[PDB]
Amino acid sequence: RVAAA
Amino acid sequence: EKNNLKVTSPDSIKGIYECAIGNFGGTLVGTVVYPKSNQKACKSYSDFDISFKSKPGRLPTFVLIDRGDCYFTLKAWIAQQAGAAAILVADSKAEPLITMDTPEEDDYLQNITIPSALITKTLGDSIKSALSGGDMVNMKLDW
Repeated sequence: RVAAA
Repeated sequence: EKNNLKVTSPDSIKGIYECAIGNFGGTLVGTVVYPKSNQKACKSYSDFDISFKSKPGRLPTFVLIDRGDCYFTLKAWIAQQAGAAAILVADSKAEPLITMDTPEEDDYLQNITIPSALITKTLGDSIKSALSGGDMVNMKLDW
């Protein structure tokens, strides 16, 4: 799980 | 991925908790502060005249910041400018931890220095509840 915001 | 942080005080919530370090040294002990305003750290804290600089001889400030409205790296950059020694981003929903990533868009990214970590909403609410009760929340980062 990867996110910028 | 996942790492560790240790709430050292107060006894009510002290212990070891999972966390996810941002994708952008040594041991570090700080005290947690949840800002009155600008809780998502999407605008400069000097606009609110809010600083997290620690007085000489006192613990560095770990700023607790809510997730949302802006990039994680902007939150870390804005907290870093306000004098915070680390940033803890409380997830906006109860879910497994995620890895905060770089915006990709499409610097200041090369100028982010302070440690960054995403914690759960559960731990975020527990920290806020201890601070609201009047207790200082100390924490140890070993990354």
